[PDB]
Amino acid sequence: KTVTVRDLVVGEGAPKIIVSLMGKTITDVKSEALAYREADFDILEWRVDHFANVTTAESVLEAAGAIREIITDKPLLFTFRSAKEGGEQALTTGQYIDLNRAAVDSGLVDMIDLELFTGDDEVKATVGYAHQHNVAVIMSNHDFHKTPAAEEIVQRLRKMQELGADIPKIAVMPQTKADVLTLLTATVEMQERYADRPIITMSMSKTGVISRLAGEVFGSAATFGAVKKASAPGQISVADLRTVLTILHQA
Amino acid sequence: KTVTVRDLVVGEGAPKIIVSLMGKTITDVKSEALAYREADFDILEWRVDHFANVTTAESVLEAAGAIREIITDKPLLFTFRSAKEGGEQALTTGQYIDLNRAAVDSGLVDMIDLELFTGDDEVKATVGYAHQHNVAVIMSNHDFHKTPAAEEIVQRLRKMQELGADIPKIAVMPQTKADVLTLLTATVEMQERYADRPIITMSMSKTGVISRLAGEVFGSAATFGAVKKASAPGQISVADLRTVLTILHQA
Ligand SMILES: O=C(O)C1=C[C@@H](O)[C@@H](O)[C@H](O)C1
Ligand SMILES: O=C(O)C1=C[C@@H](O)[C@@H](O)[C@H](O)C1
Ligand SMILES: [Zn+2]
Ligand SMILES: [Zn+2]
Ligand SMILES: [Zn+2]
Repeated sequence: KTVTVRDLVVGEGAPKIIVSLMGKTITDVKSEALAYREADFDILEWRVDHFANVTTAESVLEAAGAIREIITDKPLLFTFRSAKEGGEQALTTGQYIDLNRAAVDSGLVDMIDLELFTGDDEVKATVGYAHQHNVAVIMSNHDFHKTPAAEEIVQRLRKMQELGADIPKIAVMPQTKADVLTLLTATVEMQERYADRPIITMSMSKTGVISRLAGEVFGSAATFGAVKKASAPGQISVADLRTVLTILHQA
Repeated sequence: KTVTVRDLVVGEGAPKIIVSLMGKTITDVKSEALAYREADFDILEWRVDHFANVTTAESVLEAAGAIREIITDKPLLFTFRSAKEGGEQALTTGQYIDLNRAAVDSGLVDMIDLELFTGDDEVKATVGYAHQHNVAVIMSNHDFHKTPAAEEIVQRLRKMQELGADIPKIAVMPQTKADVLTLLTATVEMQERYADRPIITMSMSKTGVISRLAGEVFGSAATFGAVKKASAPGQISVADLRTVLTILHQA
């Protein structure tokens, strides 16, 4: 029901805060890490798609090591967000899978992100590989154009569980206020019908910001905040995020 | 359309904060007003149903005057909540109308609360009477045990507009998380399709707390908070409420 990554217990208490580190070079990654020591979050997501030398394994490994040397007490989530799903760069399926396998091999990351629509066989294999190294998997899906029907959102989260995700995650784009409620409904329905582990959901953009602030009642276990710049539309500053989460938790 | 009550413009910007004052005697009322004086809220609601011998109009008017002497810069809302709607006591329809008209006549109150289910003839005439004296009307309905279907919530809010309410208000109790989303759905449908004035909606208890915070995005113009140290589930202190409402407004 819960997922423990280094003493952090996800799926219990107030929603956990994830922030994304985005750096093009190892120098930028180190500088950003140093700046992120001055923020209050629970999980550090390294957005590897922002890293220019992603196709050079040694460079990626060096950067992950550098982050770990600076940010020593926060779980590290390795995420290459594909351009197909709103990220900064496209890779072939093989390159993407091999990149995540290399992250797992490094022993420097606590979690990897795998995109649900990468391919079932590849996802299953990579989940197994991660698990044999005690690395957790956040499985992800995005719709940057619309909000699918609640039932479709629920079935995608359910499939993520079937594929072995430790934490299913979905982000959708509202076109109307009603779409924000559709995302919250899907979160509630997934919780009561299928979830046997934590899930993360969000409705993007300013229109959907309430979904990033109210996950405790509806069933989203974590939420993203912005340190200096948002890594997806709709994130608010991390200190304000903790403030709201705490107020709601004690309400 | 907005509703202006002494400089306060309801229906524009972040939702407004209403606090409720309860006292049995003029001494209780003075003590509470002194305690509330420095708190950060927008409208002071006096819950007259908690006051003793309300059928003695003169004692009620003396208490209203006492409040106005202490709280000089906040709009004052006069609310007799009937027992049938979760209040402390009952009055005949005639006594209730006379009490509210006496409040209008005093010049001490900026708004009165009229319950939708009081009866159409009496309500509409008293709305006219209040308007004749430049007193705004919040028309209210409450269900402390359950949440009506979204369609019924919308119907009630539409009827309040039809009867001439300046601000339709509904508060309902969720039994499930889905009930909270039902209340938000009704708020969105009402505000986007039928509303031509500010509306106030709320889902009670801790489960419904989102409804006190998301007024700007779903269409509720005000929320209720606590001044008092000790509060109830779902009720947020006014300082914390202002903090969250501002964070959402500035997101
Ligand atoms: O909606 C969000 O806040 C995000 C979703 C994921 O794609 C993350 O990888 C991204 O960095 C932030
Ligand atoms: O739940 C609350 O905090 C309240 C809501 C409104 O009905 C107010 O009229 C009532 O006095 C208190
Ligand atoms: Zn190995
Ligand atoms: Zn007159
Ligand atoms: Zn009942």
